[PDB]
Amino acid sequence: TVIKNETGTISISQLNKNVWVHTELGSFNGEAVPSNGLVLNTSKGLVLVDSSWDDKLTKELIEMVEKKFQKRVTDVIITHAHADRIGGIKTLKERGIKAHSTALTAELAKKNGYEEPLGDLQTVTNLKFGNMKVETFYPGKGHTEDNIVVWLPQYNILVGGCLVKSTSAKDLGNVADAYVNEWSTSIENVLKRYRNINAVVPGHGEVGDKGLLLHTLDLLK
Ligand SMILES: [Zn+2]
Ligand SMILES: [Zn+2]
Repeated sequence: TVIKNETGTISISQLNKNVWVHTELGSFNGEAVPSNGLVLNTSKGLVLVDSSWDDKLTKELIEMVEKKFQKRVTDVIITHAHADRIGGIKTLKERGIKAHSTALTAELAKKNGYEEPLGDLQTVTNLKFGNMKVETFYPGKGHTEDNIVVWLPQYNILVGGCLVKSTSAKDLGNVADAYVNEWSTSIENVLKRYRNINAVVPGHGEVGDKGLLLHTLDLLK
C-alpha cells in the first residue's frame, strides 16, 4: 500500500496494479509541503509524472522505485515549470531519463535557469509505454501559464497537478504566476474532455475525484 523512506521523506502509495502515487515533502523555512506525482509500472520500464522539489529528492525517488519494481525509470512527464515539478531536471538529464514537456514549459524552464525538458508535448499528446497508455492535455492557463494534466485512459485516472486543489486546500496557494480569470475555463475544458473520471490526483494533498475540480472552481470565486 504505502512504501516509505526516511529523512526528507519519500512515500509511494498504490492506486492500482501498475499505478502508484509518489509524494515527497519539500520544505524551505516556513511553508513546508508534500507534492504528488505518479509512478507508472510499464513492461518497458518505469514512467514518472513529475520529478520532485530538487535533485536530492529526485535521485532518492528514482532509486526507490528502480529497486522496488526492478526496472529503470525511462521517461518523466513535467506538468509545469515550477520547482516542485522540474527541480530534478538535472538528475533526469544526466541519467539519460527522457523529460517530456510542452514547448512552453521548456521555454519557461530555460527562462528561469533550469535545464530544458524536451518540449515535445502538443495540446493533446498520446504516448504509450509498454502497454501503458498515457495522454497529456494542455487545457489552458490556470495555476501557471503552461500547466498540463495527464490522463490514464485505461483507468480513467487524471493527474491534475497544481491546476487542481485538494479538499484540504482552502485557498489558491501561490498565484504569482497564475491566471485566475482563465483558470475556471481551463478546469471546464478538463471536465468537458474527460466526462467519466475514476480518481483525480492533485499536485499537493490527498487523492480525490471529480469533486476536486469542482472544489477548485469554488476557490476561484
Ligand atoms: Zn506551481
Ligand atoms: Zn505545486
